[PDB]
Amino acid sequence: MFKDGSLIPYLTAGDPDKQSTLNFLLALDEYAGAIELGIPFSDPIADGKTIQESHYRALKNGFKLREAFWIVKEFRRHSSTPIVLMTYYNPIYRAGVRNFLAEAKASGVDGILVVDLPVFHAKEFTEIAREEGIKTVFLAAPNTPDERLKVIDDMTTGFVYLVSLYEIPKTAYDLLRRAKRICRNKVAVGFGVSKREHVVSLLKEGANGVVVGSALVKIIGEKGREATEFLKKKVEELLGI
Repeated sequence: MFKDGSLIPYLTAGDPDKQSTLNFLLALDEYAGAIELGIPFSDPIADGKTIQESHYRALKNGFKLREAFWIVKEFRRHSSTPIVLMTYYNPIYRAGVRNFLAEAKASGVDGILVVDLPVFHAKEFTEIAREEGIKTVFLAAPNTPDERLKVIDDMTTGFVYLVSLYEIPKTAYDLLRRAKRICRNKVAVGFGVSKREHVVSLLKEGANGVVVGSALVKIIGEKGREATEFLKKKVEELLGI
C-alpha cells in the first residue's frame, strides 16, 4: 500500500503527548511512504525495550485510546499518506472489533496491525476489516515457517510486516529472502534499522519498504517535545540525502 523503496516511520501515539505526536508526523510526512502509529498498551510483550519504554511514557503522561483517532483526524487535514494503526488486542477487543475498525476508518486510518491477535480469530477479524474497508497487516517473525507465511500472505490486504525476534541478524535476512519467495503482497521490514547501510542492504535484498521505529522513538525519549528537528535529521541520514 506504499511505493517501493519507501521509508515507513513508526511512532507511539501520545509520546510525549498527542500534540507532539501530530507535530512529529507532519514533520516526517515528506519523507514517508507510509506511517505506522502505535497505540500504547500496558504490557507490550512483543516489542523491544526502546518501544516498550515509549508505551510506558505515553501511558504515564495520560494517553487515552480515542486520542489516537484525534491524531489521525488532524493529520488527515494536511496529508493523504497511508496510515497503519498498530495495536495490541486488549484495547480493540475490549471496545468491540467492529466498533473499533469503524471509528478507525472514520478517522482516516487505512490499515491495521494487531500484534497479538489470537490465531482462532484471524478469520473473523479479516472478514470484518474487509467489510469496514480497512486493510489488514499481519506480522511474521524469524520462526514463522514457509507454510504459515503463505497463509498470512493470503489473508493480507495491506502488506506483510516482517520483524526480528526482539548489525541485522542473518536470521532476519533469511526471513526476508523466504518472504520474497512466497508473498504476493508487498513486504515491509522492521529489523531495528539505525544506519544508512541497513536501509541500502535491506532494499537491495528485496524489501519493498523499511520501517524505522526504535531509531526514532529513542530520539523522542531523549528530546521529548523538542525531537522534531532531530527526527528529520535522522530520517535524512537514513535516506542518504
